[PDB]
Amino acid sequence: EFYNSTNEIPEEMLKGIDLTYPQLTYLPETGILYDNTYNEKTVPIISGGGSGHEPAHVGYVGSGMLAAAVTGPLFIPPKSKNILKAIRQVNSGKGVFVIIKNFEADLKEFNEAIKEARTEGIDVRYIVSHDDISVNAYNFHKRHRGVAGTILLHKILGAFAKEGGSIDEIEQLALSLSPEIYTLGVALAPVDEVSFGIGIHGEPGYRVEKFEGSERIAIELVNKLKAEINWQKKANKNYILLVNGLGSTTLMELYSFQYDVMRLLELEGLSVKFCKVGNLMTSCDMSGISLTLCSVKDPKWLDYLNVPTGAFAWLEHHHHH
Amino acid sequence: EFYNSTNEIPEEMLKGIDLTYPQLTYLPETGILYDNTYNEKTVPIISGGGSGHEPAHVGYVGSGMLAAAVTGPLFIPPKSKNILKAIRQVNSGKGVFVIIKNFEADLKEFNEAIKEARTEGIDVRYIVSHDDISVNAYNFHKRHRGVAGTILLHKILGAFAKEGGSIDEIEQLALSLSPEIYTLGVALEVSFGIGIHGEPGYRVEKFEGSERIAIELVNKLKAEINWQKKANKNYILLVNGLGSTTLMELYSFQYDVMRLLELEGLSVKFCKVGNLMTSCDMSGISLTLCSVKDPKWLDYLNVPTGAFAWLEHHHHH
Repeated sequence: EFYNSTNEIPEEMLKGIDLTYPQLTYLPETGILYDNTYNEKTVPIISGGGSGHEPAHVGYVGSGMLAAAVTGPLFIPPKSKNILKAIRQVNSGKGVFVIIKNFEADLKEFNEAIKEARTEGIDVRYIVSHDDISVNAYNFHKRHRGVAGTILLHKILGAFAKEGGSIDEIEQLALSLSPEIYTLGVALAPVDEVSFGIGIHGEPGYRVEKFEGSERIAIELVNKLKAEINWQKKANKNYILLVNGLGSTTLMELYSFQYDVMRLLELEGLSVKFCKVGNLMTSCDMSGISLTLCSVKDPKWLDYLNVPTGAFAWLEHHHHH
Repeated sequence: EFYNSTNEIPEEMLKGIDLTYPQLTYLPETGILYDNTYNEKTVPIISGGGSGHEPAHVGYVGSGMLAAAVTGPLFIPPKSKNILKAIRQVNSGKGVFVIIKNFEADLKEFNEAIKEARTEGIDVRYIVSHDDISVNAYNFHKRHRGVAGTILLHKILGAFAKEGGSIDEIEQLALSLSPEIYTLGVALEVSFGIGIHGEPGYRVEKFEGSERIAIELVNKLKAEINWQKKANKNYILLVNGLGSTTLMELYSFQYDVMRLLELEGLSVKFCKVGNLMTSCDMSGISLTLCSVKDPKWLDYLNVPTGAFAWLEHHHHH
């Protein structure tokens, strides 16, 4: 690799992002990247986590999405001191809402910062992203990590905030949305072998087999998602889909896979009302894909997904169409 | 790899892109992807080439950029019949402009279709992209392939077309822009000047950090551009990942490159970073520099498009 950020904030990367986008500024030595056009008129949403997953979360900072993201070393969450610094900065007395991915280390650092901010008079509220339905190789309980479906919280909560939602209303929206999101991934590795339900850090999949084409990979992931969501039994047939490359899978492979998945989900009697395809949350250079499904439980969520943002990894909107 | 499109149009990929994007339509079995929003009031620009370089050129189809792109099998240009299909469809008697990357096979196929269209009364004109300053590792003659800076042609000509540029004026602009564009890449041992299809670099050396890599690429770019001799110090920069290089590495590299360019006395006035034109899953980066020869070029770069790989614009700022 060209750079390695084991044990250090990726300072060069964050400075490069600042240099590229007029609307983003980075605070050196802190890992904090912020939307410099944010005017404090609406409730801010922030997030953060380890490097190694870009564009999560640096590519989701911008108008209509996150006001700031705090990035730590490779696969290590930011320190509570830098999280607290970011909370105080975006705060203006209207509350601050935090999205935290469900990892032990991330929980500890965010908890510590949020507790401290609240003692200072800041009304910080939070939701924990837990969409990963892969399972722990030891006892077969779901891992419940926060993975690529986290970005749907960034997008929907950011858009409702931008339209004027109060801190109380954003929390209630978060509590409704978060349970609806389900994500499952697969990786390839040479011996070629296919690991279904690979963890976001390479943890073992629930089943490994010889590669014999991607149609059967799509069938398996769809069948495993069906076992959790049970869409066969649910009246609302409308879904949001993400097809996410985990780092080294090509656009050709991602859109080919999207095609196979869409054909299967059509046969399941579902209507995919929104989809987004690309490297949305990676794991270094892993060769794999994850699929995220989320019920369109409120039709308004489609409006919130389609609205334009200033964040570099979500610049598209329905005025394109 | 989950799919392999050796020898065939990447039909599922194209169908998938179609399902994703309302403003894009794919024509089954042709490799033709088009902007279904295009209204024929302006001169259409089109391109194409083999699969394996995505988003070049499917990601650059949309309002303000290409009205269509024609994609062939892995590393094989589309057949002339499909190119000519595309030309006929975008045509409305206002001319049609084609951007062709400088590879022997692409030139044969596009030439066949262009001359055929011309004898059917279509005023088709073209420019050849040749920004690659890498060298054949024996003999060191420049290769002059069309590589990532091609997308500067798409964006500038597209935006000028969209603005109402005549076919005459677009060709003149294309002839002005094309010679300003210079691009060199590196793969990961480090191989400097790796070919776009994996051909050997001019020098292989041990990895000793990316600062020395930025220095070597900027030095080779300088040898061609000679920016120290020219009073206009304004440039456009692309930092392009060649397939499996991560965003962390690409923006880190941009940073190191911008540190050096500023010490050279240059003002980088527009920058774009990402997987802009790839080579399968190759681990590597290319840098493109282009003189802001005419200040209006920046307007053309900053204007909004509907193409999926180029959605940034100046209202974000």
